[PDB]
Amino acid sequence: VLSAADKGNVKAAWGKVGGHAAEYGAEALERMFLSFPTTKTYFPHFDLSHGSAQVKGHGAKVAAALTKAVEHLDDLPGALSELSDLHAHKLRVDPVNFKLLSHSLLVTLASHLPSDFTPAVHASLDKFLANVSTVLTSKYR
Amino acid sequence: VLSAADKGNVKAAWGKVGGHAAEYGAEALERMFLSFPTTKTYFPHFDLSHGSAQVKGHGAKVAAALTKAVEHLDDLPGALSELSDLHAHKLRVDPVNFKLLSHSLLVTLASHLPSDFTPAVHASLDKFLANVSTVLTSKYR
Amino acid sequence: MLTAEEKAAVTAFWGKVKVDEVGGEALGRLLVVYPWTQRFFESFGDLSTADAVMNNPKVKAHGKKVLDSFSNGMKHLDDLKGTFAALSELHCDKLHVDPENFKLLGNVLVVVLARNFGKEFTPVLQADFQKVVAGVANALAHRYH
Amino acid sequence: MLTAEEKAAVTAFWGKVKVDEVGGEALGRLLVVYPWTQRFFESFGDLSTADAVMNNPKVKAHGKKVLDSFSNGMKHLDDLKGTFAALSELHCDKLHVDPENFKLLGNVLVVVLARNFGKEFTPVLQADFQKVVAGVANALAHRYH
Ligand code: HEM
Ligand code: HEM
Ligand code: HEM
Ligand code: HEM
Repeated sequence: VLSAADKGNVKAAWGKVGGHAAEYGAEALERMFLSFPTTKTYFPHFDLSHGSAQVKGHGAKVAAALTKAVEHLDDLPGALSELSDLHAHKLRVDPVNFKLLSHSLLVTLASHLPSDFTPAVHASLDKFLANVSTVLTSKYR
Repeated sequence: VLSAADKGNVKAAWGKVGGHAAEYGAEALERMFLSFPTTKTYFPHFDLSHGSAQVKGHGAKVAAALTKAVEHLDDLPGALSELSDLHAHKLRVDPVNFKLLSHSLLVTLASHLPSDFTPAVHASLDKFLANVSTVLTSKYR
Repeated sequence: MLTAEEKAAVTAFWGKVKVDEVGGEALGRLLVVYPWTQRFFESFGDLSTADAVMNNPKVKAHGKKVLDSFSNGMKHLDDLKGTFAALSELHCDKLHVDPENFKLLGNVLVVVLARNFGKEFTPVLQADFQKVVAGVANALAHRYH
Repeated sequence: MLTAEEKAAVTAFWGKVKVDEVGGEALGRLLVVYPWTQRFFESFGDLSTADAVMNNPKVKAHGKKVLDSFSNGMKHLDDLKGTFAALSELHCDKLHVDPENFKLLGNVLVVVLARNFGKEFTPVLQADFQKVVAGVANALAHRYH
């Protein structure tokens, strides 16, 4: 659970993203693949080339789940239960990777929302992505 | 987050510890200071040499905090509040240190309760200590 | 480290970086986002709120100092373990900073560079900078073993 | 990397370690306590229960090799890097295991040693082992940084 101030900042921030959420989620993925090549290990079935329609598509789905997590900020464990089980039980994603994806997201957000990415918003978003990470790796920690 | 099976293993193991709690709290601290010297910088006012009355006393306090958490496993946030304020707001303890104390505790327990220290118990205890760590870490995420 | 093409891209980009500003913003954000880090800078006076930290004079000054070390490591990109040897022992043996924090500051710097350059901070240019940041963090940490 | 008397204290205690038993317990416990480590052993068969993992022949057999690798490192306590250079290429470039996991396995081994040896695994003796563990973990990780 985030503080009411934090929840306020996340919602304000995601509002400015608006109809760009899928473009930003796909970019966050490209940046994660380039900066941290080990993550590619989880998508051997994907075409990872710059501009891949697979990467674009998946980025839309990633952004969709973040939007749903935002509209359900007071019950993250409940809203992402199916996703929790996919990542923790069937995919066995190492927790380290969630920090890399969270970081790539913050860099993407920071470059598209210069004035909105204030220190307080930054801290609020970091806590949020950390809460989401914590939820997705629950079948285990 | 702790499942019912976990809550069951943690309660079972702590019941075995019993009156040895204070002692194990002291041993865990001694192991931590010896194994990870950097943690000593948080205790400039303690005599950290072997057998110091300040380490015993303090281990007894740490063991008491944990017993309390074991009795209030469903409401860790409510039970460890004061301590969260202290470790996060006041002391500013780097969250890496909590991993180091948890490891020391697990090591201490393993050497005094070998028959009881099974793989499943080790795993539940590990989750309990991480959940406790996350709460004392609450004032920052 | 880095290939020669990477090194050239990184070097040219750095030319536009106002280190006096970026540095202050990076350290301030590190102190706001990861609160425990303030333990090492209590001497800077007031850090109680995001704005007190960001507008704190010693924070902006020390930030400039941290960034200058970076510019200096950028001119010794092949001998990072050597350039930061002294700085490593200071932070490790005299200051007692956990190495994990070197990675956190490194990442905050990348986010700050991203907020200040927007479009120009491309996914490939960021990949290159992540390499440098990792290298610098590892050089600062070698005195822990 | 440690003094010569510590090195002797460690090597002396390593003599009483049954690598067949301890090795399989440690790898097994690694797989149980940190379940994400199982995706690397999906070919070892059934790892659905703590009982399945602990009783798995491939786990017991593989755990022994890891400790032999550990016994090998005991004998090369200075150039830990050169000893594990062949394994570093295996884990880093081939399997793509995150470095954080070498640390977890080393920590799980310390817990396993404490369980098997009781009070003989004193605080001061554990401290030395904690140094060889980070050493092995760091060497295993050098092909990544
Ligand atoms: C911010 C955290 C993350 C969110 C919100 C998220 C969300 C998603 C979503 C929405 C899906 C599609 C699920 C479905 O179709 O039902 C998915 C699948 C998947 N995720 Fe994540 N994810 C996250 C982190 C990670 C991390 C850190 C990795 C590892 C690098 C990863 C690896 C995968 C893989 C391999 C798949 C399956 C791809 C496929 O076969 O279609 N995810 N994720
Ligand atoms: C599961 C983890 C921990 C528990 C349950 C715990 C518990 C406690 C308790 C019960 C107190 C005494 C509070 C009082 O009566 O005033 C305390 C104090 C303190 N703790 Fe922790 N603690 C934990 C982790 C840590 C770690 C990882 C560090 C840093 C290495 C730390 C550093 C301190 C310091 C510096 C004090 C004040 C000591 C004094 O002034 O006497 N604690 N802790
Ligand atoms: C990863 C990048 C880092 C670099 C390149 C760096 C560099 C430096 C430099 C050059 C100084 C000396 C400045 C002077 O001569 O006045 C310094 C001092 C200091 N640094 Fe770092 N640092 C880094 C990370 C950290 C981190 C993460 C912390 C811990 C939160 C930290 C805490 C300090 C402290 C307390 C001092 C002494 C302050 C003083 O003398 O007034 N540094 N650092
Ligand atoms: C830090 C201690 C470690 C040591 C000393 C160690 C030692 C070894 C050794 C001796 C081999 C056999 C190589 C051969 O002869 O072909 C090996 C293989 C392997 N290790 Fe490790 N290892 C360590 C940590 C890890 C970790 C943490 C993971 C992953 C979570 C891991 C995953 C593997 C896998 C998948 C194999 C190949 C098994 C196979 O043949 O299918 N190791 N390791």
